[PDB]
Amino acid sequence: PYRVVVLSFELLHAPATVCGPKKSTNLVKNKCVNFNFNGLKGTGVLTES
Amino acid sequence: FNFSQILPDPSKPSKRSFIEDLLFNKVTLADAGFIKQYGDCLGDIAARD
Ligand SMILES: *[C@@H]1O[C@H](CO)[C@@H](O[C@@H]2O[C@H](CO)[C@@H](O)[C@H](O)[C@H]2NC(C)=O)[C@H](O)[C@H]1NC(C)=O
Repeated sequence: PYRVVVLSFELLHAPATVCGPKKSTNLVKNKCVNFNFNGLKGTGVLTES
Repeated sequence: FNFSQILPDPSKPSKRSFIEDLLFNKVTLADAGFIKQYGDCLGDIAARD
């Protein structure tokens, strides 16, 4: 006998349920960098506010 | 003929006379703005103007 599991996720994305943002990275300051803090696209320099 | 008001004043930073000082403080809406060594608004703790 073998132990088998079925992973069945449906489609069409209207009940957006599980997802994953993941890949949380480090931070830099006083540098010309691209930032993606929450999915926002942009570039520039980061400092303390 | 009195001339205190319009003659330049040695007893003042910059030799700006009384009346022109009065005008300069009456306008007070240019707020310089001619990049009086600008490029210092990197960290905008305030509302960035
Ligand atoms: C020209 O007019 C000015 C107007 O202010 C005179 O300045 C006054 O001078 C007296 C002299 O003691 C002071 O007590 C006043 O306080 C001054 N006025 C102000 C507003 O501070 C000035 O003296 C006049 N010129 C001459 C030669 O008298």
